[PDB]
Amino acid sequence: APANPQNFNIYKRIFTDMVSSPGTNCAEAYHSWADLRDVLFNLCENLVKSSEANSPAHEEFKTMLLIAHYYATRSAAQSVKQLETVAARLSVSLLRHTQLLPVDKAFYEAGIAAKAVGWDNMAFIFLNRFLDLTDAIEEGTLDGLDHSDFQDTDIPFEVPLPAKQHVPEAEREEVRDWVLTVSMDLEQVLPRDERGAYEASLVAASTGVRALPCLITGYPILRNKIEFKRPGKAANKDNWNKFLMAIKTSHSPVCQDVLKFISQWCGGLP
Ligand SMILES: [Cl-]
Repeated sequence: APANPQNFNIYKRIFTDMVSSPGTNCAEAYHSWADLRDVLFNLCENLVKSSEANSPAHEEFKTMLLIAHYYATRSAAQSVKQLETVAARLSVSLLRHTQLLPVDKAFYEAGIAAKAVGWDNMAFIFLNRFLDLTDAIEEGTLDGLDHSDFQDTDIPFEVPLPAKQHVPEAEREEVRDWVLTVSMDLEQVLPRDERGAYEASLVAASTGVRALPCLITGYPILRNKIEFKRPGKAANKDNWNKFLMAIKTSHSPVCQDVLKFISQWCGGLP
């Protein structure tokens, strides 16, 4: 029994528990995500001071912080109608972090959000993958999966297989019905951007330059980059403006909280 003076184990465990907890894909979950975000920020604030910065534990906690920020910003976006697409893109981008998230949950959420904003190709691909992952959970192996759908993406293929199914059976079976019906026709490929890469992918498989992920949607910044004082922190000016406009028109406290955090974390508005 050794001591953990910096509490790495505690914070990692609460991150893990939180992202596998139920009922977290709604606006009402904002404060639980923001809280996780905030404690992780404070932790990273202490790592740099304590000079254990840039050890793989510091960097993995930075990644966990980024993930908690995506989730909190997602709940904020779910609070007002005019940010629906933002919320949807956040669950799409979270698919790249499924080495750290229950992967069935992640694909379920990406697929449902995509479907609700009318992105039916992505909805079909993500929800089919979700069904395959629920079966693989039941079977106990991942060797049944076909990774052809995501072969030139930053979506990881080797991921932890969850021991339990995150999504209740009724929701699984509604997804199963819909996927079966749609399967009877749509083009089932993920959309590509001007790079010839999957639009949500930070790595352009073609070129090989890693794009920065937008702080608002998670998507690769391809144009109109605006940079924050902290290095490596950028947003697409159009996403930025969309979020600021939603604050201007709605006075959303959870969106203003998101804005406050981005300013504190990246060192002032860009
Ligand atoms: Cl520790």
